[PDB]
Amino acid sequence: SLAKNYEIVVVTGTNGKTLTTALTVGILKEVYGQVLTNPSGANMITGIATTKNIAVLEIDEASLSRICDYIQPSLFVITNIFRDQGEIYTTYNMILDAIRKVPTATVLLNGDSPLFYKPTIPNPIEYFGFDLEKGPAQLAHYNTEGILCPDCQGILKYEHNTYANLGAYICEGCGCKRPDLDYRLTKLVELTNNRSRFVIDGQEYGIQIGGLYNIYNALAAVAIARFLGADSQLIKQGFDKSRAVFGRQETFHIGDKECTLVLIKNPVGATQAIEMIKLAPYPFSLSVLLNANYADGIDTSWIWDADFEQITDMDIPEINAGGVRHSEIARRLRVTGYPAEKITETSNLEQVLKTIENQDCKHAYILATYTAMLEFRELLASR
Amino acid sequence: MVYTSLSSKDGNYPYQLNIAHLYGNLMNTYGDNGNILMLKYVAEKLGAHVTVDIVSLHDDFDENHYDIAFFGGGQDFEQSIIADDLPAKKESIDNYIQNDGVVLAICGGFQLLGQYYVEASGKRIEGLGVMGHYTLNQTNNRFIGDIKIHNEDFDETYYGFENHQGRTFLSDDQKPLGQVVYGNGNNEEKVGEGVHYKNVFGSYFHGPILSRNANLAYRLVTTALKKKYGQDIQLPAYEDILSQEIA
Ligand SMILES: NC(=O)CC[C@H](N)C(=O)O
Repeated sequence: SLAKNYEIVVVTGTNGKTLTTALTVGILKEVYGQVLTNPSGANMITGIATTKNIAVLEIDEASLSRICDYIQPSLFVITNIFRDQGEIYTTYNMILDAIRKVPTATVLLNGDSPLFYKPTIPNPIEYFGFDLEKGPAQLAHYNTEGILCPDCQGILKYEHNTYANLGAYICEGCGCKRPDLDYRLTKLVELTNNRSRFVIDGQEYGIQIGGLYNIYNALAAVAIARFLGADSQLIKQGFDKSRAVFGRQETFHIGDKECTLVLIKNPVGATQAIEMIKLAPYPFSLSVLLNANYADGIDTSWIWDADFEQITDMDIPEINAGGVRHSEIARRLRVTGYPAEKITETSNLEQVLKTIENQDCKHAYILATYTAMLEFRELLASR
Repeated sequence: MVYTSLSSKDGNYPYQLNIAHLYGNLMNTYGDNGNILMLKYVAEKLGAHVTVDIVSLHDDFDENHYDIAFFGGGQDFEQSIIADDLPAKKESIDNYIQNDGVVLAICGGFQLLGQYYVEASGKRIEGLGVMGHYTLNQTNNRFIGDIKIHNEDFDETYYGFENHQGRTFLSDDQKPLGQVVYGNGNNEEKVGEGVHYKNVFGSYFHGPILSRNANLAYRLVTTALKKKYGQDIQLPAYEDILSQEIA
């Protein structure tokens, strides 16, 4: 009850599947023309999507095992596995159990994660990573999760660290370290608050969004095309056509001001946004809108693990502390050591819009949780 | 190797606090390492230059060097790795505790100061045993919810959110951090929550506990300062320095 007339690539992981998959398609269309994929998300009811040439499927961690009874993929790709609100190692071993069923497949993993290190599967493993200049080993920031060597059980250090627990890891007891990378991002060329340009296996690609976590999505896409023997020149040709999937920056002219609106979900995501806006070449007003609900995370405690302490080193004159949980976020912002006098706790979103409207500074960043952003996206005045 | 995770900028600070962030590397979950950031902040407002050291795996705890010791909650796996390391730190931490050293322990931290704790599966895991309490098994069920307690010795009320499988049972020589007003707290009996030994402050409160309860932040840091610099010292008033953080 299926068509196996297809070399088939499956793409799983906790974060960034749709992008990686959508990007991988656009690239491969410039090589094979017709590339078969599935829209949005998909579990076992992907036969509808399926009804010489190549297919790339976004699969859910859970559903994978089932399917791998039916289809017989050539490439498994795991972008990365992080936890949300002992749950990482079970969903890794869930995907790893599916992959046992298809011993002919190659597995393409994010080499930079320690979680992927000598997987207990017979399949041949291939790794992509940021192969950047190694400095002397340094620990990661103490709130970084998953830093135990997968052999020694001791604490890992980083010859260089991209973000989270990713980079050139090394245990100074076991000796365990990041394995040799098969698809290498060799140089981080540019990286601002708005763009990043980078070199992978000879070619420069760039994305018009910024924030460093997204580069790992591009890398995975490029690494897949390379596994399928695509010319680095054609990879770029189609990369560019399909780079829309990262999306533009969502900036708003508020009369005389230019305010940019940025989503925060979790500590790692928030920190990532903070390290992004740190790179802006101008002064700005920082507004942080914290709501608490299903979509935004029911417990606001997560902001205490986000590295807001970096704002003190930025060029920020005004801060606004808005959203339903305005009171908790203002306290968080204070505890950075940012001038308490300049943090303006703000009951109402209308008042935040106005204090920005009437600020003297010219640019304004607004970091907000999902719903806080939807509410604020009601600028039913002018957008 | 111990390392300095945080420190105050240089400035005119009468006092000097040294904070041991026990296993800050591994016990870092559910926002509870925000408690380190609250001590630092409060201590600076009472004229202390803070120096937070991560004393973690394979390291030694210098019982004579530190003034506050914080011990957060972590993931199950990480916590059982820590459990194996602990006997090296038992004599040190016991001396620290018994010489009236200030401690704030939370969730897994709190559990691990005691005799043992039993994982949800039923695995017994030995703790330091520098304290008398134990924590028992609860298969397929959690004490999740809002919670409010009252410590009759300080006439102080602490609020938080709790979410734990284990059921802690204090010993005869321990008082709880407070009596429950609503919520579960330590165990099925819904009487007591946390612990209060002698400058040890245990709890299962998320929040983190010191953000939500500035009054406990103030107590911990002043209790530490007065122990080091003598009870007679005069510190800025609770309402004067932490006015913005008071409901
Ligand atoms: N994380 C917590 O709040 C408590 C952790 C503790 N190990 C338990 O019994 O669940």
